[PDB]
This record gives sequence, structure tokens and C-alpha cells, in this order.
Amino acid sequence: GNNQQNYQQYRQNGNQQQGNNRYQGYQAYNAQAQPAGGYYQNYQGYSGYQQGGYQQ
Amino acid sequence: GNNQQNYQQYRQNGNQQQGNNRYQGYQAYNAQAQPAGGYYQNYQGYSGYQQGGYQQ
Amino acid sequence: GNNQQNYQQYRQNGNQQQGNNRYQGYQAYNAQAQPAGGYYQNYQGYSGYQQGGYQQ
Amino acid sequence: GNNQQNYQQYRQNGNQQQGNNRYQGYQAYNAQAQPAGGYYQNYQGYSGYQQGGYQQ
Amino acid sequence: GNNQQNYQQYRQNGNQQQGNNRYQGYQAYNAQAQPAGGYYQNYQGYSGYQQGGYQQ
Repeated sequence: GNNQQNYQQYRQNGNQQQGNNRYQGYQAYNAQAQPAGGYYQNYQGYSGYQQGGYQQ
Repeated sequence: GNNQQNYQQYRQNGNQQQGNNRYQGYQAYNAQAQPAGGYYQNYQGYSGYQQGGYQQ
Repeated sequence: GNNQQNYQQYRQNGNQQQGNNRYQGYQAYNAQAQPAGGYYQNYQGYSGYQQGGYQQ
Repeated sequence: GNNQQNYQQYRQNGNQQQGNNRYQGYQAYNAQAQPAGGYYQNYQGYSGYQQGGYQQ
Repeated sequence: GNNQQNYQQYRQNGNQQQGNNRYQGYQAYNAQAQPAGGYYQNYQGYSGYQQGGYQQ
């Protein structure tokens, strides 16, 4: 048959990305995919942080 | 038959992303997918933070 | 037959994303999917935070 | 049959990316994919942090 | 049949990339892919951090 088993364990005592005026597009901790078929992942378009100025 | 089992455990004692004027597009802790078929993930379009200025 | 079992445990003693003037598009803690078929996930369109200025 | 098993364990006592005025495009800790078919990963478009100035 | 098994273990006691005015395009700790078919990875477009000035 089909048998899929997932065990994810996450602890944290320190700090993560402490600061001002920062961009973070894609972040992942303990990320996993196990489909029984194909895996299609798509990211298309605009992802932006604009603090004033002129952008085109 | 079909047998799918998921165990996710999350603890946290520190701090995460402490600050001002920040962008975070996609963030995931302890993320998992195990479909019995295919997996289709799509992100299409606009994702933006604009603090004044001119954008086109 | 079909057998699907889910165990999710979440504790937190620290702070998360403390600050002003911030954007967060997609955030997930302890997220999991195990359908007995396919998995179709779609995010299409506009997702934006605009603090003044001009956007087109 | 099909047999897919995932074990991810994450601990942290130090600090990560502490500072001001920073860009982070793609970050991943403990990231894994094992589909039973193909794996298609795509990132197409714009990903930018603009602090003033002129960009075209 | 199909047999895919993943074990990822991550500990950290030191610091990582502590400082101001920094760019990080693509970063990965403990990253692995083992699809049962092909693997297609694509990164196409713009990825930039602009602190003032003129860019075209």
C-alpha cells in the first residue's frame, strides 16, 4: 500500500534576524515535501519592499 | 491500504525577527506535505510593501 | 482501509515579529497536509500594503 | 508499495543574521523534497529591496 | 517498490552573518532533493538591494 510518515521537531533558544530595515523573500525551517506523485513549485511575479524613491 | 501519520512539535524560547520597517514574503516553520497524489503549489501575482515613493 | 493520524504540539515562550511598519505575506507554524489524493494550492492576485505614495 | 519517511530535527542556541539594512532572498534550513515523481522548482520575476534612489 | 528516507539534523551554538549593510542572495543549510524522477531548478529575473543611487 501507501505509507507516509512525517516527524518534525523544532527548538530554539537563540535569536533570529533581529534588526531594522530588512527584506526577507523566502524563508523556511524544517520544510519537506514527499508527495506520492510529482511536485510542482512555482513563484512568479513581483516581491518587493520600497521605502520611497522611484521604481519602474 | 493507506497509512499517513504526521507528528510536528514546536518549542521556542528565543525571539524571532524583532525590528521595525521589515518585509517578509513567505515564512514557514515545520511545514510538510505528503499527499497520496501529486502536489501543485503556485504563487503568482504581486506581493509588495510600499512606504511612499513612486512605483509602476 | 484508510488510516490518517495527526499530532501537532505548539509551545512558545519567546516573542515573534515585534515591531512597527511591517509586512508579512504568508506565515505558517506547524502546517501539514496529507490528503488521500492530490493537493492543489494556489495563491493568485494582489497582496500589498501601501502607506501613501503612488502605485500603479 | 510506496514508503516515504521524513525525520527533521532543528535546535539553535546562537544568533542568526543580526543586523540592520539587510537583504535575504532565499533562505532554507533543513529543506528536503522526495516526491515519487519529478520535481519542478521555479522562481521567476522581481525580488528587490529599494531604500530610496532611482531604479528602472 | 519505492523507498525514500530522509534524516536531517541541525544544531548551532555560534553566530551566523552578524553585521550591517549586507546582501545574501541564496543560502541553504542541510538542503537535499531526491525525487524519483528529474529535478528542474530555475531562478530567473532580478534580485537586488539598492540603497539610494541610480540604477538602470
